[PDB]
Amino acid sequence: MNVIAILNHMGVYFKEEPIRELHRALERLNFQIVYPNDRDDLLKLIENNARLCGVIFDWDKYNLELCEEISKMNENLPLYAFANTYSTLDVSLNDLRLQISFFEYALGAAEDIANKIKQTTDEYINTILPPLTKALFKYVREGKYTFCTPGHMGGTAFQKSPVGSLFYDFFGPNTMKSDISISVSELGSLLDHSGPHKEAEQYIARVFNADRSYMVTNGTSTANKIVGMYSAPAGSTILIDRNCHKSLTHLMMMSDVTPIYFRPTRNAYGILGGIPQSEFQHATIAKRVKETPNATWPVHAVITNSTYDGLLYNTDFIKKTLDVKSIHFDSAWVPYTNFSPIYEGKCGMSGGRVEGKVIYETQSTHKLLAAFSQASMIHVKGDVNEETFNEAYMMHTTTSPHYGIVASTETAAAMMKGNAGKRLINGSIERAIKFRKEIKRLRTESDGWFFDVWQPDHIDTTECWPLRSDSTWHGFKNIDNEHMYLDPIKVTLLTPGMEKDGTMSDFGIPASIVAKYLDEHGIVVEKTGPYNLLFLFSIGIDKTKALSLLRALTDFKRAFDLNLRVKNMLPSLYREDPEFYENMRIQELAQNIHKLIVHHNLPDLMYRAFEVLPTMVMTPYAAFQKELHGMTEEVYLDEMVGRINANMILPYPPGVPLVMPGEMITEESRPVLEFLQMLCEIGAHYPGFETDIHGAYRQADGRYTVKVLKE
Amino acid sequence: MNVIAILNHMGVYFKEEPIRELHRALERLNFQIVYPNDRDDLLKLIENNARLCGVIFDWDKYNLELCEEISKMNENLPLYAFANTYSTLDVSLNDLRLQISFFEYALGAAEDIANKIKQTTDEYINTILPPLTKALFKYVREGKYTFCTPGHMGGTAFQKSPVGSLFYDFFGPNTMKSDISISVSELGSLLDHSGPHKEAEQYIARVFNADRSYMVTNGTSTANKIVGMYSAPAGSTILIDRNCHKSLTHLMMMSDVTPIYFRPTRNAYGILGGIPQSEFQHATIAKRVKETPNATWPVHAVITNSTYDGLLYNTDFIKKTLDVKSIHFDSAWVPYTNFSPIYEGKCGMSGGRVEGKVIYETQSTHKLLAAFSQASMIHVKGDVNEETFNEAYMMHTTTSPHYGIVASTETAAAMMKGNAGKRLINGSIERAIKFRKEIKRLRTESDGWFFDVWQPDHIDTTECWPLRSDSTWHGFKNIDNEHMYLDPIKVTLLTPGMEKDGTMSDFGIPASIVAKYLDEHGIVVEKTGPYNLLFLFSIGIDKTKALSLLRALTDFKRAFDLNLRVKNMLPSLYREDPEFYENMRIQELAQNIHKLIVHHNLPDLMYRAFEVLPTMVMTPYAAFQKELHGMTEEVYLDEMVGRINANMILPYPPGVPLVMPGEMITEESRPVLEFLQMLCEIGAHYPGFETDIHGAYRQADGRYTVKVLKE
Amino acid sequence: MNVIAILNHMGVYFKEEPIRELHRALERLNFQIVYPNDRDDLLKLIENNARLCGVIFDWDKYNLELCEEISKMNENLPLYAFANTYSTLDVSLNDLRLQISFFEYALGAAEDIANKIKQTTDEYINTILPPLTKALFKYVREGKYTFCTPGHMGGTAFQKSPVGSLFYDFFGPNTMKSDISISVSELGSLLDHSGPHKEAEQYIARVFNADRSYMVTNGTSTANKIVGMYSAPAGST
Repeated sequence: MNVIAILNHMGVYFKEEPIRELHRALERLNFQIVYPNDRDDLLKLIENNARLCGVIFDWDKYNLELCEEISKMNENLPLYAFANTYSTLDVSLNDLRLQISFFEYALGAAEDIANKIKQTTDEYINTILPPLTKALFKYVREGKYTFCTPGHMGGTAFQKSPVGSLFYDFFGPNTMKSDISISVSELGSLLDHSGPHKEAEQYIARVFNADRSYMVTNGTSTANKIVGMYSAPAGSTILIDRNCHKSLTHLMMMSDVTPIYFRPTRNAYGILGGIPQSEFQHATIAKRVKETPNATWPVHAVITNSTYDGLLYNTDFIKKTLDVKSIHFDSAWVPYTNFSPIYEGKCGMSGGRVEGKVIYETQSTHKLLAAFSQASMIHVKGDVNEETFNEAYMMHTTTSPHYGIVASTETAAAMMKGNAGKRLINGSIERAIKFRKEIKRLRTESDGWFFDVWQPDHIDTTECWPLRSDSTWHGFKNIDNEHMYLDPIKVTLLTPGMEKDGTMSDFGIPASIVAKYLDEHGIVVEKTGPYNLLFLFSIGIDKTKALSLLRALTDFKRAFDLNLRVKNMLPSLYREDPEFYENMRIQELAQNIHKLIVHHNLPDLMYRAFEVLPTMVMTPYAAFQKELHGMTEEVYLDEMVGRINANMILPYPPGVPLVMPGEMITEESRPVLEFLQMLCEIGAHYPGFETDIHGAYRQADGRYTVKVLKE
Repeated sequence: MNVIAILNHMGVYFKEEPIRELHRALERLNFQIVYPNDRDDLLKLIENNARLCGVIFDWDKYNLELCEEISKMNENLPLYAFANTYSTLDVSLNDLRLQISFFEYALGAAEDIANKIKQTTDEYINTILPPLTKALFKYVREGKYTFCTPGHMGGTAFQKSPVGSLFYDFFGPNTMKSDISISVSELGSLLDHSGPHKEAEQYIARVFNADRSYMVTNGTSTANKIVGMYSAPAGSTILIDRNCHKSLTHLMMMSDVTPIYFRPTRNAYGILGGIPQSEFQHATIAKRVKETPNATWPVHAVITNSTYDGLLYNTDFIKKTLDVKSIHFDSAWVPYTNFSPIYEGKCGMSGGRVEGKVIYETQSTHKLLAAFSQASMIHVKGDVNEETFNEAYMMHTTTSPHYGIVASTETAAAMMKGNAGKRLINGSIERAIKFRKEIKRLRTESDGWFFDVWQPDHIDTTECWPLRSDSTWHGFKNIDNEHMYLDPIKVTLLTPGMEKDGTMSDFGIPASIVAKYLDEHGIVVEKTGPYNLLFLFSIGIDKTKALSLLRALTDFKRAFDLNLRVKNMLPSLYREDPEFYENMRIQELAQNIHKLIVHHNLPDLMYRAFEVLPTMVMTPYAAFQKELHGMTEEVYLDEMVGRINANMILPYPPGVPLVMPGEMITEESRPVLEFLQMLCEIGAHYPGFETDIHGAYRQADGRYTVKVLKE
Repeated sequence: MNVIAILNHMGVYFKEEPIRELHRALERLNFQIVYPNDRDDLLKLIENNARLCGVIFDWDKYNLELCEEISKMNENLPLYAFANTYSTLDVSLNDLRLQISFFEYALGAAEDIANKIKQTTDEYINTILPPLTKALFKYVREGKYTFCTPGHMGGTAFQKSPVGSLFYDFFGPNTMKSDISISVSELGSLLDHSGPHKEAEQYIARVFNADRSYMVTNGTSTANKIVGMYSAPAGST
């Protein structure tokens, strides 16, 4: 961060020569001096370059033109105004947050002004840095502790080895030297919540609208288990979303609780909707407590907000309606919801404290914000026992946390702080809406088929678009109004092949082929279902990546319509089986896979498998205890009716869990078995399109086995 | 790694001019050329510099002088021999592992030889790099995936923010770009054990003498919980060392198991010995199963090897003796024991497979090897259910692991691979023994008091020195022979103040004062007990740090004997309380703290508190369930007799747990209470020397509270 | 104070090329490197040059020859010893008060060792400076107070006049910027005996074998009258 912008050409030597001397003096202090041509050039320099740390300008020529715009962009950016005899302060500048230094046009003053600009740049850096990251950077620059832990000791032990020296030269001195422990006492402790760490946590809470914040260094997987072992004692009952992550069923397998499942809705595409409002009502939960054995009233409720395809709930309704004293939102896919007013009422920390309830949010800061991997946050809005929650926190946090991960968590909090965070999140939202409108325009203007967006028919406003019952774009039957909202940055593209009423088309391109093409062109699709692709427009997706995605989609359309060979169009799919894809062309492959999907009637079977539940014979805890005792055996997948499942079965598509551990398939849930058998049959035909069921094992003869409990 | 050594001055132009041309051509390829004067200069260049990647020499002048020595140092180092007409290969070179290229003395051949040296250097780098780290480096240099997770996407989202740009500029491009996920499919998956990751695990096993190896990214805490949740089902019984890390008592709090405790021994210094051999016998364990309620035969045994002060067990005796089908060694402090023959029979992976038993080792690779923090290893020698162990592995591993931590774990395995690892560990051992002998020599040659080493009277051999009953240096009463061994690199220095029979001296310096002085001089002491300091001589401690430690100890001796003021000698202790330490001198402070220790009779109380156990009223699992139900209250520390403890109480000194959750102090274990009260009384006098009992809370009036379960 | 003395010629490249790289790095950090020929040359360099702030030498070749003599000359002088594998500390070094840092003979370590030498030179300067002079120098380098007596305000009013600019260019910037008052609160007050001033007086007492010491800025002429008016009331003899 050493770029100073100098904005003028005066025409008088007594102003211009001091600026040249200042330019030379700032270059001796290792500053890069840039020279914008006018006001708009400077505004684009600031908007495009985050390492600009100062603007030098003539005050009387530019104050009324510059100060309001610069305050709207960067309110901590140091301004170096060069003043005149009759310079004054306008009343328009009183409400502006501005960092202004005043200087004079004098010969020989360049070294003093350069030192003042260097000092002010250091002040700016220390202003925008959060406390723990500031302390860590200071220690790496300054501290000289020895005889510590880690045993590499700033990376010196790496340098005594050749391969260790390659490792050191790859990562650099600052990465090794930031690998420290609590031997460095001026950074405090993560487990003690002391020193800058304590400041860090308070800082994060003030950024994220939370009463309390905890930094987790093993991901939202670990954060969910911390919250769930605090909030669910043994023998209790939890209301849990069936659209749950692997970590929540790991929590149920680890802790002796009785699960009662929220039932999500879905459409013909396999996109999961939300939990119906009737499921949050007291009578439904009381009846479900009565019908399952060994259940008391639920003490803890876990809801995934948003859904994986980007559907936000009305969390105000859940807070006023759901009569559970502990409500936990798995908010790993929406860690940005504090930083836009379009998300108000739709996140878990929105609003204020709910009386008689504690609200938890767990967020993957590394997922859709800028943090190192395994960085996560627990946000608490409500009253917890601080010592019991600290004990639950320490039973899952290591005693030697990675300080880079902690520093990245808090640096993401500092990136989202205030107007800069609002600008970043709004830029993401506007890029996502621009991409959605570009897809619709290219759908109108192209000839033949094109991709669609899963969105309302009019997206002409910047908001979370509500899912209304009178519209049929979402495909959900009898949805509640003022219930679900579409997140603008979770763009779901739809490939041809299904009609709006859930009926298959004659022409169709399965989305796996489009995903394969995009992976040939270096584009990773987050989620692929049979006719849809998910694209997350986070703060890492700039305009060039959106343009690249749009260009690759048009390239897929032209290459499909030209009917290229699979060998030249999908070379890695060709390398999957060269003697299979030697003479096949892309339209033949698309027609064949689409008619396999239509023949086996995949969307109806996928609907009916997930609209019924297997019977919970025992809890996941008891099933995992039986598995720990070795009482498991593999049976063939056709033979799993009436058998208690030991592992969780999660098919692809739709990617959400289908059978819990301890659950059994009966005649009332035979569509579960039929959908599994259909996936195993439909994946056998074409190489590169194999069956993907986590929890089922392909055998040598092509049959599939599940693992059940011995009887 | 671009340093080529050129070793000669010939005296003939037809040899010397091609070498000058080669020097110029290698400098155009960004190689640093060094010029050793003779053979020993080159040997010291290789021993001191790990980035040397090639030696250019005349073959006939230097083969018999160089090849054996270079093969004993670096078996992969590329040798560039320039050959003559009658050059030949001696029979001495047949058994040597050498990487030799042969070249000719010709004009104008410099570019071709420089390209061959560049190619051979790249081959050397790819030879010594392990597979996953190689794949990660290749992806960072080459890959161009977009629309991925993490959301910073190689650090681009960092660069859009000013504070994020400061973060990016601190860590660098390679650290951000190594933060990837399973979207990058050519590195495989950690949870699937696929791709290079699988190769990684196999690689690690071959380095660490294990049948199976698992990389853990949340530390040995998480590794212990993985192993203990696999090996201890609910309602089972575990034999567990009372000298346990708090991750193991977190495991007992999280799992419904019944603990039976191994009882360690200790001496007057508070150093813990090992578990006696009689404790591993079948009759003792059968009687202990009978005397505690709800216990079957133990299914799992956890033993901390080595102890925290560095005492290794005879693990062969434990493997042949302890009749438990699952034995787990908490080996976080000895991850280097495969790489020296002095550790054979003393680590958990030593020897071969034990029939009917599975041996686990959990190692903190970041602690005493060169890895990033939270890197840990599970080593399995025996038969496990791979699917059940994989399930228990995924219940504690995040779905988005940090790839830098995984790469550092395997890079530490590659650093320890073969003769390079043997040389690093032997260098550590020899530096530690050199330091021990230096302390003894300076003790002999100084006038007045000096520091001692806790070691045998003769350390004249490089081995793990056995603790024998006829010697009295260790202070353990009635120790078993061929049972315990002193680790040479865990140096325990002893300050004056206690006699060898456990009786206090008249003159005494408490080790807290010496630790404070060393922390003033930038030296961190790993463990401090009342008259002893622990220093770990790992691979990160080189000769300059050992010299600095020795010089700081002699400086403490002279500054103590000169009787300097606390204000000038311990400035941070002065800043703890300036009006208290204004006129106090260091000998007065040492005399006062030593006579407080002698008055309260701290070593005898600390012995008697830990030679008795509180009665286990309930398991730690049940105590934590009671705490999760809110059934806890704070009572004063004098009132905790007959009350069931909710938290673990861990005092300092000795730093090992004193009271478990669920345990109760009775009249038979009143010395536990007396030692706690003595610590709370003795810490009230001098600022900077306060009471440190984790699990007890200092109140406003100076009294201490514990948290017990309500009755 | 930026003169580092390097004392050797070893004849082995692995010890000598790191020293050349260190010499280049220290010259990048604005240090003047001098090269004494032997031990006596180094002793005369130390005795004749007060701006020498560090000695770089090989430990095994020179510890017994250098440490006692350098301790008898300058007890705070930073010594930069480069250790070998079998380097050790002699018992004759125990009573010596020495500032020794230990370094290794490695290629590419020059920038880090140069940064350590720069930090150690800063520590040495902070050690030998007294507290109020340290605070005054820190304020002149760092402080940015405004609207404060004296009216020239660090020499600001001087540069607005031609003869004032002659005065400023004669005495220099640090002479003006040190002309401050009690509006700078982190320097303390002379009349209140507060802050570094109090430390200063205590410091002077320790140096001058006095129970109490006072600083007079108007000479012994004024000091005599302070003492006499305290000690002689009216009508006394």
